[PDB]
Amino acid sequence: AVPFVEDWDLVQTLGEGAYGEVQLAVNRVTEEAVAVKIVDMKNIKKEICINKMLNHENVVKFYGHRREGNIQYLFLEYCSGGELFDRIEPDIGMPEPDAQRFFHQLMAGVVYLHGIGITHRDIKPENLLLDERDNLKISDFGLATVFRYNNRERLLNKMCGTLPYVAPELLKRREFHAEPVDVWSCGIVLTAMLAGELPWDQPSDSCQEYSDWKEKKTYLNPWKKIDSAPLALLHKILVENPSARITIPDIKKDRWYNKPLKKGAKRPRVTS
Ligand SMILES: NCCNC(=O)c1cncc(-c2cnc(Nc3cc(N4CCOCC4)ccn3)s2)c1
Repeated sequence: AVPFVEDWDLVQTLGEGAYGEVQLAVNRVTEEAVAVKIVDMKNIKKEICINKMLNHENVVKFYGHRREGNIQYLFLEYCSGGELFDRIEPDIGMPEPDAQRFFHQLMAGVVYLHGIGITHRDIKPENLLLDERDNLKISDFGLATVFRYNNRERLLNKMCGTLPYVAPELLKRREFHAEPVDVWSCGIVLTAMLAGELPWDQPSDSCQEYSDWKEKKTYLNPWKKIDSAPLALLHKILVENPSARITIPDIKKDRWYNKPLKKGAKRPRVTS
């Protein structure tokens, strides 16, 4: 009923790539911010379909979409804190309490997705967004797929993801379970947060850094920068055999996962 409420000004480029572009949109009337993903169809149907299923505090909300010929406009939750990628200091990482809080939020989002039978397939710091309160939100379902339907699991076979984050089974096996692949990429994200370095270009025996890890050479980088408690968790996540790999219910029982480290948000206080 209120005129101009449907008008959005595209004010800043959030991202640009092969997929198209992401723009920060500001409502003409309310000044509400949304991210608008603009896809040049000249995959998107699957992304919209998957987005319509999502409703979780650690998953970028989907508001709807509009088609204007060969161009689709996806109205998505705007995350003002940007990418988790930019919170990782190169060769350092970030404070262990911050990494633990982000890891708890990432596990919350992943448990949710797996619970509704969705696998993200490209978990990495570039796709993990932060809102105004530094809450982590999983974004970009362009590579996502349904791995469970009608309570029946579908084994995956497509090569999807980003090499440094990809699980070794995706490189060595024709078929693989979806869930351990997302668990592995979360372990690589945790490594990046705690060491500000990726451990290997890819999880192959031909890759020295990977062979060194399997040989337990933790006196080497990035492992030497990581405390024994999170390192013990990484030893359980970064397991080559996906059947032996720790599951999320067990990650929630891990000693480091449950270790008190982080104080709550900076609340206003006065003395006397
Ligand atoms: N993953 C690549 C394609 N993107 C998506 O699919 C995709 C899918 N769903 C949602 C989104 C976004 C939502 N909020 C965002 N905020 C944001 C803030 C930035 N900041 C840096 C510049 O100043 C402003 C804050 C920088 C970059 N992004 S991106 C993107």
